Amino acid sequence: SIHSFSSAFLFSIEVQVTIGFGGRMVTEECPLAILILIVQNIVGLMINAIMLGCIF
Amino acid sequence: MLSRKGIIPEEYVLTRLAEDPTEPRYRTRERRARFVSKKGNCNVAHKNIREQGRFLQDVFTTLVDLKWPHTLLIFTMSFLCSWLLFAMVWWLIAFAHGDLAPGEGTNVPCVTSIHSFSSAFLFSIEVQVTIGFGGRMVTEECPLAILILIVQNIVGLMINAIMLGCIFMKTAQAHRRAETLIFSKHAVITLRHGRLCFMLRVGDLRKSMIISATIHMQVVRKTTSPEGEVVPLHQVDIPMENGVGGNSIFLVAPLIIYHVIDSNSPLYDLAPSDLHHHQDLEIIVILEGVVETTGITTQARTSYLADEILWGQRFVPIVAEEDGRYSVDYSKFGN
Amino acid sequence: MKTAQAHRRAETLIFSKHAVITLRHGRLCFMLRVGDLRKSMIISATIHMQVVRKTTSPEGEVVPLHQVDIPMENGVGGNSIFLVAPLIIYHVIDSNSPLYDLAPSDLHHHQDLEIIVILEGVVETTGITTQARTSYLADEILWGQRFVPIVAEEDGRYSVDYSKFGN
Amino acid sequence: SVVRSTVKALVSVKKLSEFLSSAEIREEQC
Amino acid sequence: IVGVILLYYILGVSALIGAAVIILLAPVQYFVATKLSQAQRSTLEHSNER
Amino acid sequence: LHQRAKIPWRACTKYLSSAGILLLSLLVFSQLLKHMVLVAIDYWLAKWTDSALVDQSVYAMVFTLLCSLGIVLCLVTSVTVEWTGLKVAKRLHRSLLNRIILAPMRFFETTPLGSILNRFSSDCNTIDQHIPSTLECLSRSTLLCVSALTVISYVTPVFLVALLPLAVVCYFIQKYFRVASRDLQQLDDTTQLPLLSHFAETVEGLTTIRAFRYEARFQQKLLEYTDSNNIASLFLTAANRWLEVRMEYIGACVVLIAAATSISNSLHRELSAGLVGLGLT
Amino acid sequence: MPLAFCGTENHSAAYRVDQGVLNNGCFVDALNVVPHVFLLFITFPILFIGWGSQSSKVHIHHSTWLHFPGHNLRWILTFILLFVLVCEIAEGILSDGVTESRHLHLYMPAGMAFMAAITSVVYYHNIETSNFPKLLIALLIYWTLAFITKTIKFVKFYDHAIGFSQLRFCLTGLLVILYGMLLLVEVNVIRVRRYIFFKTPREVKPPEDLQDLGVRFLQPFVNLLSKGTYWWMNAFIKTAHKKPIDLRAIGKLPIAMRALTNYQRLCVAFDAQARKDTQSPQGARAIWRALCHAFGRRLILSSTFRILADLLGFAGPLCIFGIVDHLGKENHVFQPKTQFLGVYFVSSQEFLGNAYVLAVLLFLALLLQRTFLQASYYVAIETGINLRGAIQTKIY
Ligand SMILES: Nc1ncnc2c1ncn2[C@@H]1O[C@H](COP(=O)(O)OP(=O)(O)OP(=O)(O)O)[C@@H](O)[C@H]1O
Ligand SMILES: Nc1ncnc2c1ncn2[C@@H]1O[C@H](COP(=O)(O)OP(=O)(O)OP(=O)(O)O)[C@@H](O)[C@H]1O
Ligand SMILES: O=S(=O)(Nc1cc(CC2CCCCC2)n[nH]1)c1ccccc1Cn1ccnc1
Ligand SMILES: [K+]
Ligand SMILES: [K+]
Ligand SMILES: [K+]
Repeated sequence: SIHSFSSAFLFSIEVQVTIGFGGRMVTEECPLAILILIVQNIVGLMINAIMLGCIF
Repeated sequence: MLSRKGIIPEEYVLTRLAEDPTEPRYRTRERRARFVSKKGNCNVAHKNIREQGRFLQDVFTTLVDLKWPHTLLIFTMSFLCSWLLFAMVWWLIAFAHGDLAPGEGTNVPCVTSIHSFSSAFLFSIEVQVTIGFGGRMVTEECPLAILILIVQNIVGLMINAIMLGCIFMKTAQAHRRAETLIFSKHAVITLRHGRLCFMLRVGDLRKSMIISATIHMQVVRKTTSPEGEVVPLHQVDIPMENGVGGNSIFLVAPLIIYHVIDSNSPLYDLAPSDLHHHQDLEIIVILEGVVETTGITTQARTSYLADEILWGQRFVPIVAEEDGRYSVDYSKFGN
Repeated sequence: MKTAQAHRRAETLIFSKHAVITLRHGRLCFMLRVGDLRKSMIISATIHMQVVRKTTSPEGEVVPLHQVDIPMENGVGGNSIFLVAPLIIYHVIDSNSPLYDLAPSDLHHHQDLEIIVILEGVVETTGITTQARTSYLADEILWGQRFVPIVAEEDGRYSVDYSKFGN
Repeated sequence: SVVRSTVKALVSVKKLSEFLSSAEIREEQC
Repeated sequence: IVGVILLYYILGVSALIGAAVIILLAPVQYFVATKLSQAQRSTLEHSNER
Repeated sequence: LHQRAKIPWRACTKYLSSAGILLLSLLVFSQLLKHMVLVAIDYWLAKWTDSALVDQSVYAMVFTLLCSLGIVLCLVTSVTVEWTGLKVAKRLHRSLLNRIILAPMRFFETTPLGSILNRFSSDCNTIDQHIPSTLECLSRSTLLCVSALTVISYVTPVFLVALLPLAVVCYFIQKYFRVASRDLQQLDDTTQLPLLSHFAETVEGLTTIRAFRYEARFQQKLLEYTDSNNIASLFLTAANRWLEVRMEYIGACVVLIAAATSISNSLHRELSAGLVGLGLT
Repeated sequence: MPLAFCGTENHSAAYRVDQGVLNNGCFVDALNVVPHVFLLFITFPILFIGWGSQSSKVHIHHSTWLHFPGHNLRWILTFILLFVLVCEIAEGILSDGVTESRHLHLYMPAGMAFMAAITSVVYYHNIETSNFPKLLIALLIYWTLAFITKTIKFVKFYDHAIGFSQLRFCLTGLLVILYGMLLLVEVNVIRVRRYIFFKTPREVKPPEDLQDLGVRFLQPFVNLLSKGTYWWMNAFIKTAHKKPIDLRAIGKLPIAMRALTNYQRLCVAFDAQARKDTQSPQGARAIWRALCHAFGRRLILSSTFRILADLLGFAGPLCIFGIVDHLGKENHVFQPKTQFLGVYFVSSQEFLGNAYVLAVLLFLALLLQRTFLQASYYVAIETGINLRGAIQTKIY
């Protein structure tokens, strides 16, 4: 379900904020995409932890 | 190849009385040991440490003490290991169920859209990080998969809680802020009101005020009692000669810390002649106080050796009044 | 909140197995050695000494476990200490001190005497105050003994032989 | 070399035994 | 012994003869070493006198 | 910096002032020709085996001639080394005697006169007895190592890529080992000498020790000296074993890499198993 | 043609689960990787934490050590397991070569087991350094799970009737035996320590000589691998590179090498010999017998190490001859052909005809031979030095 930069941004939003619509799913034949997904999840979790600590 | 042996018939008999070591003898003036450095970091070495696993017992404390890169590496490794383990479990479950086999869809697969280890890993990632694409759904005829999902969710929540707690504890640290305190490079001793006193200047850089400021002064030296006791590093508390006697101070501008040398003071029998480098004398000042921002007590440690003491010197004024307020020239801290 | 706990870190403090009493500067004092294992420094160190014993007043009061504060004989009188290497904690036995009428003969096992030392201070890591509690019975007191030196200077720094803590 | 060392060691052991079997300080116990 | 036994299967009698050459030369080297030791003793006593 | 000094200048001056030119040239030529023949015999044997594994003919004479030439070259090298060492020792001793005779009495009085005697006796004995054999063994070892490295490189061109880091590691290990071992040997000597001195003084004054009842103290001192010597020897042997295991591991890695490269090239470059055996051995 | 863990042949026929899941060859292979991945996922955070702590640790500079019982047995078991896993890797590489597809299940579990064994031995070394026996529970669980998986694989092979003629079957049996031995060692260590169920553990203090700060010769009190490789001397060499070595650098000798201790042992041996045989003269043969009775426990060990090195010496020529003989065949396209269930098991003779296998065996044999030679040299030198000290004390 990738058609434009808007679709890519929506997929990125769903991935980072853990929304997961599922229309834009991740295939099993894109190891680079899998690694990018892992890195994005790690970065998002770290950012959330830092922001929560600062807020507290 | 080969070599020879150590066959010594008589060791040349006359080969003796050589002497003349010609040693460099440069270790006499190598260096002087310091109890603590000028920026804290007590230079004390521990030996014969008999640990019983208590170092690894405080896993959370060790994680907090770990630097930011080490903490990030541990976070990444733990998450990757958890993801890989759960993906392997899902792959094994799919293989046991037989849905991995590319056969007819006569039977309901244990987990939908499972085709390879990559698909299993993607499903595990979605489950643990709560992404939920939904293409790889969980069937109602796989109770073992349901239990594995429950266990994975519990483990992920616990790991997230532990990591968040460690991050918060690391963020609460303020040792770097404690390092912002400034102390005089060399201390001075001069008469005040007809009384000799040991002066020292301490200042702060950051505009943030430190609450509950408390400074402790001690002297580290080898003291031997008349009874024959031998103390390698004897520490004696030194009063601040405060108006009320308390160690509480209000530090905004760099203040001068002076201790009046009385008869009871151990410094009552000190001379500038014995103020050389290799002297059994070291002044330790410990400053304590909480930060108005973090509410965490901070400690500042500095050392003043005998060679670092400026006999018969006076600190220059540092605060200058302006039209509307006062100004501090921090370039005059050590003058 | 559970992660913020540091009682296990507080357990890392080391105290002498048996305390000693010996003369210092012509004055008898009760010495004791306390040390720490972990390199992490404990801030705001504060040690309190008390004696637990049954004390009966001339008025007829009966106190089963009477606790009397014991000064540390500090140079300034405060309980604040700077503990890096295992230090010797000594209390000068003066006339006002309750230990002013003690003899080594009455230092047996079944003696109404117990020394309690309470150490308080915050951890530089967690910022949480920690408490260390130890007891020294009369049989645990070594009359006429002296602790051996523990700190030895090296080429570039000082060294502490923790195997000599109780010698 | 090993054989020569063994022969020299045998000679050394014989000489050491002869030295040990020599006179000793008498009346040491008394 | 083990090397000679295995080399007998590996090559045969010629290898055995070649090894026996070194086997016989080893006592020759021992005798040469003894003569060298005697010469070294003579040189050592002369050098001690000097 | 003073300790780390190979000092080739002293060796060069010694060679120039005692050996000359003809002897050094003969020695170098003999060594180079002997090791060239050592390479050539292996190469010829490999070629003969490859040819026999079915122009060319039976090389029953070329191999024998090569072996005879190698034996003669080794004999010439040994004879030249020993003759050069003997002549060097003689000339150096004569020069030292002439210099000592023509020396001022003021310098005689200034000098302790013990170091001069030690250098005249022990150092001269070591030069006369140990320098030639040590030099011959070192030269043979280094030339054999160079020959083996050249053969390995010729068999497998890609060997040098892995060799260079291994060569750097070997250089570092050799430097560190020499730096440690010089001090270790000096300490071993300066610890074994006091033990002999103590034994001599105990033997001389046995009656005095018995009268003074200091036998326990003397035994304690002897035990301390023995322990010092033993621990020094143990540290020296530990350094030797560490160097040995490091070099053995380096050699094993070299063997593994060479074998892997030879196996890879066997199916592609078709070495015909000729150079393979030479490289392996 | 993607990457398939099992055999992709016959439109992925290896993924069938009919006739029982346990009867599938790839299924048990996948199961065997579970203990390895579990051990990796458990140890990696622990190893990272330990390394981070050591990066800023000051107590470890002079920290003592306490070797657990069966330290040498554990180390030799780990070495044998590593050798067996290397052999399994080689056999899998040889076997899957005939198949067009990769057949990752043949060798990937073996590599995972190799990595798991390395991580486990590093973990055991860390636990030996830092006396925390409670952490051995994870290692025990890993050993039990690996043993169970290997037993399942072995019984599956027995049901398939592989027989002793199959190198894969033999290596599986050897791996089962090694896992059982490791489990027994772990159980014995737990029983000795009494730290899991028993309220009062039987802790052991470090030896006094090791606790002494004036001792620097750490060879006697070191891990077996460190002692064999003289790894502890690296720091000494680094210090010697900058600071010249003096008497201060050379620490006091340990208790085991004391000249007084050697003299006392020699006197005890002499008294025992005199009590056993009432021989008034003290002959050379009597002295030799006393020396043998005093130093045999190390002389025999040194001789055994030298014998092992000498035996492993011929492995070089043997491997060279085998490699050249294998390469002497003009036709190399031919491959071993012995199929039982599509795995194409390789017999011993066919397996030994692999040049890479021969090279790996030669490399391992050379490593072991030279290590044993160095160890024998060190043991002989230490024994001779102790004998010299004892003789000097007796002469005095
Ligand atoms: N203006 C300043 N700003 C920041 N740090 C300062 C300043 N003046 C001194 N320091 C700090 O004081 C400590 C003493 O070293 P330094 O010689 O630089 O200072 P000083 O003796 O106070 O010099 P000055 O003559 O500038 O007062 C150092 O840690 C230094 O960073
Ligand atoms: N080197 C050390 N490392 C860790 N803890 C120690 C050490 N020395 C003593 N302790 C602790 O001191 C306490 C007293 O018991 P223990 O008899 O073991 O010590 P000790 O009297 O100080 O002995 P030592 O003779 O070693 O100084 C115990 O809690 C013990 O763990
Ligand atoms: O290579 S060896 O270990 N050599 C060696 C000598 C010492 C003396 C120490 C001990 C005595 C005091 C000085 C230091 N330590 N190590 C080696 C070991 C075993 C057999 C053969 C060799 C080779 N060999 C023999 C003679 N010369 C070289
Ligand atoms: K979601
Ligand atoms: K979700
Ligand atoms: K979904």
